[PDB]
Formats: sequence, C-alpha cells, structure tokens
Amino acid sequence: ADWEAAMLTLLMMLKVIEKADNAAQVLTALWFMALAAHMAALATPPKLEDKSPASPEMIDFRVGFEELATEIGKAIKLAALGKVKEAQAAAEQLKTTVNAHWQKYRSAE
Amino acid sequence: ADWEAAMLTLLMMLKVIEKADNAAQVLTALWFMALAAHMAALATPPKLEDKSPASPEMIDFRVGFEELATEIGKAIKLAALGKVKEAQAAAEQLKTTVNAHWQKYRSAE
Amino acid sequence: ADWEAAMLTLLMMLKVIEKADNAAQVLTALWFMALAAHMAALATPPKLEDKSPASPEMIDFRVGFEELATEIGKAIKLAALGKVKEAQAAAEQLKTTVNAHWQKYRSAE
Ligand SMILES: [Mn+2]
Repeated sequence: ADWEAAMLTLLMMLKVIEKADNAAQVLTALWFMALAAHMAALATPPKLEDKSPASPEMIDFRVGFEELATEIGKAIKLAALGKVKEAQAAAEQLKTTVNAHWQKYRSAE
Repeated sequence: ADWEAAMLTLLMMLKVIEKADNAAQVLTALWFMALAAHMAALATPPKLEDKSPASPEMIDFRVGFEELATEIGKAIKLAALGKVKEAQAAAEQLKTTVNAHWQKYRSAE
Repeated sequence: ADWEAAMLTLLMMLKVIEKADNAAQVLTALWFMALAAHMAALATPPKLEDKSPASPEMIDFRVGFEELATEIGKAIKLAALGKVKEAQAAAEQLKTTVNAHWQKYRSAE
C-alpha cells in the first residue's frame, strides 16, 4: 500500500476506536493502525516524489512516521492492559498526530 | 506462515469481501490480504522447494507475488476512499490473480 | 509496539479464539497473533534490557520468539483449511507456549 492509502486507513480506524465498546475492538483497530504504518513505512508521499532520500524535508517525514508508530504502540499497550478509556483517550491524541502528518504531505485534495 | 496457508487466507478474505456491507469490513479484509502476503513474502511454495533462488522459475514466482501485493494495495486505497463497490469490483479482479497464482504453485491437491 | 504489549495481545487473542464460532474469527485472531509477533520481533523484554545481543540468555529469547511464531503459523494453516476445532486445539497448545514465554521475561508484575 502507498502512503495516502495507509493514512486513510489510520483515519478510518480512529473512527472505529471512537465507536468501539470493548478492549478487543480498540486493540484490533490499533493493531491495524500499526499494521498500516509498517506496510507503508517505506512509502513516499505524493509531494516528496522527486525529493532526495537524504533531504532534510524527507528525513523529517521519516521521523514523523516513526513518531506516529511510537504513539500507536503506546496506545496498543493501554488497550492490551484492558484500559479501554485510557487507550481511547490516547487514540484521540493520536488523531491529532495522524491529522497533522496527513495534510502536511497530502496532495492538496 | 508458509506459502499455502497465506494463499488460503487470501482466498477466504476474498469471500469475506463479497459478504461485506461497509467500508470497514472490506478495508479490514483487504489489509489482512496485504498482511498475509508480507508475512509470507519470503515463503516458498511446495513445488519450488529444491529450485535455486536465482532460477527463472522462482523469480517468476517472486514477481507474481509482488504483483499480487500491488493489486491488493490498489484495492486497499479504493476501500480507504469510501468506495465500497469500486473496491469490491477490484477485489473480484484480484480474485483471478490469487486463483491463477494459487493453482500454478499448489501441491496438486 | 514493545514486547509486553504484544504478549498481552497474544494472550487476549487466545481468549478470542476460545469464544470464536467460525473459521473467519479464529483465522483473523491467529493472524493478529502472527502480526503482533512480527511487529515485536525486534523488541526487547524489560528483563533483558542491559543484556548483550550475543548473550546466551538473549538469543534463547530470540529462538523462543521464533518458535512462538512457528506454532502460530501452523495454527493459521489449520484455520485456513476450514478446520476450526483442529486449529482451536492447536491454539490451546499455543497458549502454553505464550504463557511460558510471558512470565519468563515478564517484569515480575
Ligand atoms: Mn516486516
């Protein structure tokens, strides 16, 4: 999967977490968010198509994706510990990380 | 997971996509198809057990698996865009790619 | 995801397999167990924080995680073949592998 398909996966799974009821649904959705990021970890946004891999603008995209996967992992642990509301609260703070990362590298759509 | 277990996962998830109702179920099943392929990306079919990795018959299996993951990624994006029928139509064309790849490297079962 | 979050994912998915009804639910949960292990394949338990990577105590943790992913893959194939009870029986023997691996490297909690 390319970049902007995994970003829409993240956004949609965040909507599943809000409408969740138990720890299984949120943990499942969170793992899908972790899954999507790893399959698209090596993907490239449409903006940074012709940018060099060693460019400061591209590596700043790589650390932001690594940061995104780091907040996902922390929310996964809270859901794995049976704390549904402590994780859903972390998924809300995660949403502002997915959103900021998305429009910064979106194709202006 | 070995090769023919992930191929049965693909086949079963295609059946889930036909019986889906919303974008969440098809996107989830599609990501499972992408998941299965990556975990079995380095797997080897029972036929090509003793074939050399640089053999033309083996590399042709590798590019076909890469092609399979490429059609999955495209169907994932259509489901991520909320187009359930545009993606289910792509999952049907994907089914003929999973089927052709399966029996070509199946253990004649 | 770190180590003890993926181990709780494994434990919770085993509980989903017991409460499953069809091949889709068990195969899905099993793939989540395979997923969790690959994302945490390079993770480090809290005990082995300061141990060297070439230490016998650390490599013994690596082969045990590889063994864990091997039993998961075999249970995935049984669920992929439509054998729900043959796989749920394998998931029960898998549970004693997840449990033994968990408390051996748990942070004494
Ligand atoms: Mn990987």
